[PDB]
Amino acid sequence: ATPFIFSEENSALEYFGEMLKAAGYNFYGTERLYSGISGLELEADIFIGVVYYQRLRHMVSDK
Amino acid sequence: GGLTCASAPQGTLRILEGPQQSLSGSPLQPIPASPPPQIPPGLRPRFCAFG
Repeated sequence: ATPFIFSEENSALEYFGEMLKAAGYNFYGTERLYSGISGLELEADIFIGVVYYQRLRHMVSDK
Repeated sequence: GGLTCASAPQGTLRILEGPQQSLSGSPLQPIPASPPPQIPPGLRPRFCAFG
């Protein structure tokens, strides 16, 4: 994920899209989600993936 | 031992070391382009749908 290695003729979405097409999943990262408060299928497909979150020290005030 | 004066000098030759020839090559030598990323060989669906 180094900057400036993806051009405009070899994009960053025509690369990982083809990586996901090779892994069976959707080209655009959108997986079909059901619900849990109802039980049936959401009709607009939902973008899911793995994102490295962090955690700030700027905590809740406890005051 | 009188050391009399003389006339005005016409020109002043300046001796100096020559320019550094054959230091730079006639083609240029650039850092090669970092390659575009490849789709790796041997990619297959490892996830089967359950049931």
